[PDB]
Amino acid sequence: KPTTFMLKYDENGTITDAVDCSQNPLAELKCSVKSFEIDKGIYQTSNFR
Amino acid sequence: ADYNYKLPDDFMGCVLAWNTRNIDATSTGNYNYKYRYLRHGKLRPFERDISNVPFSPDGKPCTPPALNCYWPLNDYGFYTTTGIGYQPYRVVVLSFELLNAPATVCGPKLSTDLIKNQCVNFNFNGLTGTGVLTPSSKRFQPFQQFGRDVSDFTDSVRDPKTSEILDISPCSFGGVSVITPGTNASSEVAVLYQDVN
Amino acid sequence: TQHTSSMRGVYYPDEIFRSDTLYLTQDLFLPFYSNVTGFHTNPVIPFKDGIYFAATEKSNVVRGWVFGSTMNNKSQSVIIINNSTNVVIRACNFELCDNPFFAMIFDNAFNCTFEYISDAFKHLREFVFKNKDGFLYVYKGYQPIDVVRDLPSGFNTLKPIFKLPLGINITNFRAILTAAAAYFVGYLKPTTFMLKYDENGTITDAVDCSQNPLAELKCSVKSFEIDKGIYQTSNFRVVPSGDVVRFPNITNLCPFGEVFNATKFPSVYAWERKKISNCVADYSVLYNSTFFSTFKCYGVCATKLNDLCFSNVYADSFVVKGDDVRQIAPGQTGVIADYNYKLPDDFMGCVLAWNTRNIDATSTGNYNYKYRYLRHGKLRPFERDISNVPFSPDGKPCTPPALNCYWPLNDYGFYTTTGIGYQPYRVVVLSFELLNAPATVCGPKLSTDLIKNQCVNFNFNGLTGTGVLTPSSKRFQPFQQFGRDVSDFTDSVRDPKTSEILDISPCSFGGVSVITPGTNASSEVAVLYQDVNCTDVSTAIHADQLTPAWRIYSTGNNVFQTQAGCLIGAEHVDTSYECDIPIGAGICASYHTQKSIVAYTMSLGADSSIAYSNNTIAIPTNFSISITTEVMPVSMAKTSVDCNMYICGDSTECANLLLQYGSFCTQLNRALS
Amino acid sequence: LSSNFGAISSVLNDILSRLCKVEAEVQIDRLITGRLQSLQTYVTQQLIRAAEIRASANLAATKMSECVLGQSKRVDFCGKGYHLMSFPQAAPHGVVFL
Amino acid sequence: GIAAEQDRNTREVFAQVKQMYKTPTLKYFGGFNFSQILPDPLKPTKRSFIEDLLFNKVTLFMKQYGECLRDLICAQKFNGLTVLPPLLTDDMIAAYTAALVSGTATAGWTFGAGAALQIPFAMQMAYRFNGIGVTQNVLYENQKQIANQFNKAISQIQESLTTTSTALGKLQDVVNQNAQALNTLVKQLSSNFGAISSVLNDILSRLCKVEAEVQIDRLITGRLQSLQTYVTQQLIRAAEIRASANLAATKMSECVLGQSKRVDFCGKGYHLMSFPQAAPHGVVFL
Amino acid sequence: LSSNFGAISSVLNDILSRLCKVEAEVQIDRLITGRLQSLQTYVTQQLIR
Ligand SMILES: C=CC1=C(C)/C(=C/c2[nH]c(/C=C3N=C(/C=C4\NC(=O)C(C)=C4C=C)C(C)=C\3CCC(=O)O)c(CCC(=O)O)c2C)NC1=O
Ligand SMILES: CCCCC/C=C\C/C=C\CCCCCCCC(=O)O
Ligand SMILES: CCCCC/C=C\C/C=C\CCCCCCCC(=O)O
Ligand SMILES: *[C@@H]1O[C@H](CO)[C@@H](O)[C@H](O)[C@H]1NC(C)=O
Ligand SMILES: *[C@@H]1O[C@H](CO)[C@@H](O)[C@H](O)[C@H]1NC(C)=O
Ligand SMILES: *[C@@H]1O[C@H](CO)[C@@H](O)[C@H](O)[C@H]1NC(C)=O
Ligand SMILES: *[C@@H]1O[C@H](CO)[C@@H](O)[C@H](O)[C@H]1NC(C)=O
Ligand SMILES: *[C@@H]1O[C@H](CO)[C@@H](O)[C@H](O)[C@H]1NC(C)=O
Ligand SMILES: *[C@@H]1O[C@H](CO)[C@@H](O)[C@H](O)[C@H]1NC(C)=O
Ligand SMILES: *[C@@H]1O[C@H](CO)[C@@H](O)[C@H](O)[C@H]1NC(C)=O
Ligand SMILES: *[C@@H]1O[C@H](CO)[C@@H](O)[C@H](O)[C@H]1NC(C)=O
Ligand SMILES: *[C@@H]1O[C@H](CO)[C@@H](O)[C@H](O)[C@H]1NC(C)=O
Ligand SMILES: *[C@@H]1O[C@H](CO)[C@@H](O)[C@H](O)[C@H]1NC(C)=O
Ligand SMILES: *[C@@H]1O[C@H](CO)[C@@H](O)[C@H](O)[C@H]1NC(C)=O
Ligand SMILES: *[C@@H]1O[C@H](CO)[C@@H](O)[C@H](O)[C@H]1NC(C)=O
Ligand SMILES: *[C@@H]1O[C@H](CO)[C@@H](O)[C@H](O)[C@H]1NC(C)=O
Ligand SMILES: *[C@@H]1O[C@H](CO)[C@@H](O)[C@H](O)[C@H]1NC(C)=O
Ligand SMILES: *[C@@H]1O[C@H](CO)[C@@H](O)[C@H](O)[C@H]1NC(C)=O
Repeated sequence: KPTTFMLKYDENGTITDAVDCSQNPLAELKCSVKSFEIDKGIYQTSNFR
Repeated sequence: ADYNYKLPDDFMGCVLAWNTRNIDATSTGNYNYKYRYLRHGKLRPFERDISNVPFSPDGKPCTPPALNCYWPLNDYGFYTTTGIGYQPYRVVVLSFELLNAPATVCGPKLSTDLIKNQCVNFNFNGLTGTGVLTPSSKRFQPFQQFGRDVSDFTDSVRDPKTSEILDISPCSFGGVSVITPGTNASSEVAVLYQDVN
Repeated sequence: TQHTSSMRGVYYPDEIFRSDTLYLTQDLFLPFYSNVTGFHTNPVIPFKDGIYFAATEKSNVVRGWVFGSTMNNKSQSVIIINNSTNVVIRACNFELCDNPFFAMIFDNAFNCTFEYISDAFKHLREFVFKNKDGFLYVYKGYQPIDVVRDLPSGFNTLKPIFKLPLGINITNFRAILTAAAAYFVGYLKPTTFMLKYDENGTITDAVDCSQNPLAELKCSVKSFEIDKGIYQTSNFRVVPSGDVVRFPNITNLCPFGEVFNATKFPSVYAWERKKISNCVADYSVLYNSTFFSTFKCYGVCATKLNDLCFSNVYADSFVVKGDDVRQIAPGQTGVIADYNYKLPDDFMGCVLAWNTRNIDATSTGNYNYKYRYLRHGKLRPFERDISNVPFSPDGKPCTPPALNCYWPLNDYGFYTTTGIGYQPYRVVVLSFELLNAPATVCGPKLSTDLIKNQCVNFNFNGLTGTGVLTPSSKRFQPFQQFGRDVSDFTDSVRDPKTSEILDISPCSFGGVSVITPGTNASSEVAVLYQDVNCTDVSTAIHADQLTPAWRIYSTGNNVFQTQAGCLIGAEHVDTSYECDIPIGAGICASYHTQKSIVAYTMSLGADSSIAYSNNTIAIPTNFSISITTEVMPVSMAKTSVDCNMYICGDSTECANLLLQYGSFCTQLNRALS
Repeated sequence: LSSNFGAISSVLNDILSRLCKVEAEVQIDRLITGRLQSLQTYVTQQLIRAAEIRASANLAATKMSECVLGQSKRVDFCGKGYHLMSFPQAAPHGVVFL
Repeated sequence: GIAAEQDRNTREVFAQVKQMYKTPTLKYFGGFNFSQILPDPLKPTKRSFIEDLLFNKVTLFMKQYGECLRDLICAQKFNGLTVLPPLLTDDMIAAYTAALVSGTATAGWTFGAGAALQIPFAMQMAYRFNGIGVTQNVLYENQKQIANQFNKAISQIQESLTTTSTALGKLQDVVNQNAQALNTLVKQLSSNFGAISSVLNDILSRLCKVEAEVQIDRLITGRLQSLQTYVTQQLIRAAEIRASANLAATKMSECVLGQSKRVDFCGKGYHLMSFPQAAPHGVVFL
Repeated sequence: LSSNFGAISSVLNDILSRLCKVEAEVQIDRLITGRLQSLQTYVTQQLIR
């Protein structure tokens, strides 16, 4: 299906991890800030669709 | 383009032309088609001039067979045995408007029954979009088909089959927040929805 | 027989439903409080880009119109008529009688083009007629007035009823009457208006932005009710006076028959260049003789070649075959574009080509034309190579008849009985510069005498604009024509007929401020001009071109010279008050009393005097307890935005195009959070 | 949001309904840049207004510290006269000192 | 909004007093010579001597259509950029400062909080000495010395102002910054921003309509960005000026209208008095 | 510096390598305006900080 993904490359150019940006709100947050690490708090994500 | 037929700069239409030598050209010549080559100015777009007054380089009228007084029309002479630059062509120019007015010439696309109170993809007279359709209390003049709000978004439509007015609303609404501890602490989150009870 | 159009003649501009909005537009409108001409109980009234026609009657005397150009047999005309129980629209060649009456109005009709019949059928009937792009637009409205002897005041919106595809040269018109009534005629002008819609979609009130400073302010802030104060406003006033066209005086027709009707052209590898100078490029004279299969211009619209003058005109001539004409273009590859003739990437000029099979082709075969198909590199733009050294794939010279040694030129073989891709074509390439150098090849435009010290529209060798022409003290080199400012705005030009230097300046200068109380309080305003004396406002604002209601606000008795400008429309007093509307430089204004706007010098405070002494002291004997309030802001509203809903909405195509600008919204979210 | 920024219209649906891909993308990018510029202008004005509000709130905090929780000898810091006391009251988005 | 804030700044700094006290006829109070910071009737101008020097230290619009027809101001005005006059004339600000100095010299500190009360100047100076930690007699057995030192320090201030130097440098910085910003707007008008030229007239004189809106829209967006950048820089500079004006207002309320115990708020040392003088777009405290 | 701002690529080299003089100028102008806007936004935020 047409889907947006965020992919991680290691030191040898090999894809080791990914985030599916439409699975749950936490992954939407991860794709929005472009990181695999989210700090503690409350974040405004995109509106309900 | 100067003396016979002009198009506007902003045209919105289609030009079609095809070769018609087997019909409009005869062996001995066909002199029934004419064009104007003398005029005191240029034409405006979509303007016609069918007069045949004799022409003078100054504005004063004159008798035809005298000096400096010409006939402004000139003959295409079409023969069967000439090059393709001198062969006759038939031209049809089609002019129309799009997505602004009531429309009576449509494409071969098939229709579907209405759906109320649900986010759907709609195609109203060629106007595509995605939203929720609801009955309206707005009153449309007979020369109006669409309606716009303060931000020029098409919000009202008249049904082309059963002529009723409908509002279109977006189907995304309300703000969402995610409450989390650190990612290294846990992967569990809480979701807060404003604007819902 | 002269009356006023008191805020009438407004129509629906579109077919889009709008409710509870202010919509500001610009079109052909009848100006508010403008002149209309009344006709009471019929000549050929001239037509000028639309009219407003109003009919007041009680026995239905006006029954239609005739539109056309000459009112003669020799042009097409349209009649719109209302015979009893029909409405007839007809566009034909009419032998129009001198007196058309009983709705008899023509003698004979022939060459009929348009025809329309409607279905079978104390008052004010209003129509707007406008001619545009081969369509005649007719707008209609109606009011039940009781009695009048003029055009009554009011407001009414006209609806579109007709859009007729006639294509007629309409420059005159005449009404058609039966045999007491009145009809009034007004003229439309290009004007900016603002319109107010109801909750039902009806246009109920409008603002014209050229009659008063007040309405200019109202549509300057896009509102109908204005608060109390002073506001800076725009320049919705000035129209240019006239036209000045200056061109070099050249009388020679330009050598079209020498360039196009030549006896022979060269080969494409030995193409020839000619200079064109001191001529008038009237290419209309080719409209009976020479016809071009290719004509393409680069850097300039083809419809403006008659309005320009050209600096350095050169003509290149050669002969190719039919398939190679597509290679005469700025970016191309092929044998001609690589080894024979190349155009620059930023070429400005025109390419012309025509078929020459009756001259350059023989039944035996013409072998006089050549082209180079072997070279060690590519030609530069406008470079030529007419050598005939034998070619080798390596760089060494070689003897002709040996191995791997070829002759670099090849023959075009032109027969009468071949396809059109193998038929000869004559090509002429014209190259020039525009609007930066002295010029001597102009178009056929006619000149006009100079008008100085006035805001006009000018045309100096193709350079158009609007400004004020004054003599200058500069000195130009012989190779210079124009002069530029620090903002690269053309301010100097040498007159091509009488070689003198002129200075071009804008005709708008200074600011205008409007001092007003509330719109609910009154409709009277005062106007402040900052950077002029009002000994000298008449020259500065061009007061002569304005409406009469604007000339009462430029000279008068209530003028007053302040240090911030001078003020017109307020009464000066010698009593000082603490002020509410600050004009500036110590001057303030207010709405005091017969209410009027007054202007005074503001008061610094009360006057006092304390008697200094070296041996007396003042001591308080009693006291009071006072409580004073103080209000301070602490926070404002916290807000958040979503880029995807704001920019794209619900579209997935825009949402996919927004992945490029992904870092430009996380930054905004970080700032707002 | 009803500006077209030099495109054929301000509605994305009307651009997508009658133009094909290259021309439509050329028209759409103008609207994207214009709307993103409008958002940037809004955020910049919000930042400047927040700086002014923060200065006002710092002054209100030091006023409540030095005038409600003590007696100040600074001239005209709290009232017009010789300061005796002060009382705070809450206001919408602000504070009032008596 | 910025233009209204400037007048609000000037009013909240200088319009502190509710009464306009007359300048006394005598300018000699107990040996203290006040004639260099008060207006005099013999001099044709209305301001003071030190204010005259201050207004001559900082260097700095009467153009009309007949006046200029390569001036930078007329080039600004022809392109739609204008400068508005301040609401308060410099003579009104000089009147305000003269009222403040007269109230300090005649009524002391009491006119800031309530009505003014007359007091001889030597007793006021003894009260100022008492609020520092020095006793009341130290003024009275050393009055002529203190008066002579006051007069000598005033003369030193006058000499150091009348010699050429780089004092009053930040007011000059302010006027330089404003002039530079307006000149940058005028010179930014000769960029083509991705069009074929920067002139509208020649790109209308030789192009078809549809391409002409493309080039015109490129020029329009470029010039609109230029104006937006100018307005943003003006708002930031206005915020800085407003902070400075608030500090000036509290300094005048706490140092001209009273005696301050805050260290180094008003001068270096133990504060006795302060006097305000007007400067172009600013104030000077002695 | 990797956005293309409505051009065909964000690299100046590969659009000078295969496009042609005035088309190349048309794309490079869009890239220039985008990067100037980035620098403007950075300087404005630095002034406020
Ligand atoms: C001249 C061209 C012409 C036009 C443009 C036209 C339009 C027109 N006239 C109408 C009615 C009408 N038309 C007329 C008569 C006239 N109307 C006129 O424009 C003129 C000049 C006369 C006089 C000869 C009358 C009396 C009505 C009845 C309106 C009523 O009482 O409701 C109507 C129907 C409106 C309605 O009944 O609600 C239209 C559309 N009729 C015409 O003849
Ligand atoms: C005399 C040699 C040419 C000199 C022309 C000088 C300047 C160029 C000005 C106009 C170019 C017109 C070229 C002919 C256009 C033919 C149009 C047509 O029929 O389709
Ligand atoms: C036969 C397959 C060749 C594959 C070449 C691949 C890429 C190169 C693209 C174009 C060059 C060859 C095409 C022929 C062009 C003819 C040019 C001319 O003579 O006017
Ligand atoms: C990368 O490759 C090197 C050598 O091949 C290896 O030592 C190292 O473990 C690899 N690292 C990863 C993350 O694959
Ligand atoms: C066809 O269109 C007409 C409107 O002209 C409408 O009245 C009618 O109901 C339509 N037919 C059907 C089957 O819906
Ligand atoms: C949610 O619904 C309940 C049910 O009546 C109601 O009592 C409550 O007030 C609603 N919440 C809000 C915020 O209005
Ligand atoms: C308009 O008509 C009036 C008649 O009252 C006349 O005085 C005035 O000159 C006319 N306007 C013009 C521009 O001629
Ligand atoms: C047109 O009218 C004129 C005027 O009488 C007449 O002389 C002429 O013959 C008419 N032409 C035709 C074609 O009827
Ligand atoms: C116009 O009206 C008259 C009288 O009412 C009628 O005889 C005539 O037929 C009408 N015209 C047309 C074209 O029907
Ligand atoms: C106009 O009428 C004349 C007859 O007088 C005819 O010869 C000519 O062809 C007509 N023109 C058109 C365009 O029909
Ligand atoms: C026809 O229209 C042209 C402009 O398109 C105008 O110059 C000419 O004068 C008109 N004809 C007559 C007879 O007036
Ligand atoms: C809209 O139309 C209704 C229909 O009767 C009318 O009652 C109402 O007054 C109209 N709206 C306005 C603003 O007049
Ligand atoms: C001009 O062209 C015509 C067209 O064939 C030709 O007959 C004539 O000889 C040419 N004139 C000259 C001087 O070459
Ligand atoms: C155009 O060419 C024809 C061909 O014979 C000629 O009769 C006519 O006079 C020419 N036109 C002019 C204006 O000379
Ligand atoms: C023609 O131009 C020349 C400039 O070379 C000028 O001296 C002369 O006056 C002009 N002719 C007329 C009639 O003005
Ligand atoms: C003055 O003092 C007397 C008693 O000392 C008091 O009654 C009176 O109210 C005071 N004056 C005022 C205005 O309060
Ligand atoms: C006060 O100082 C001025 C300036 O030095 C001087 O002219 C004047 O005489 C002094 N006043 C007295 C009373 O000496
Ligand atoms: C005109 O204005 C100039 C510049 O402000 C001034 O010097 C001059 O005195 C004024 N003249 C009159 C007559 O007002």
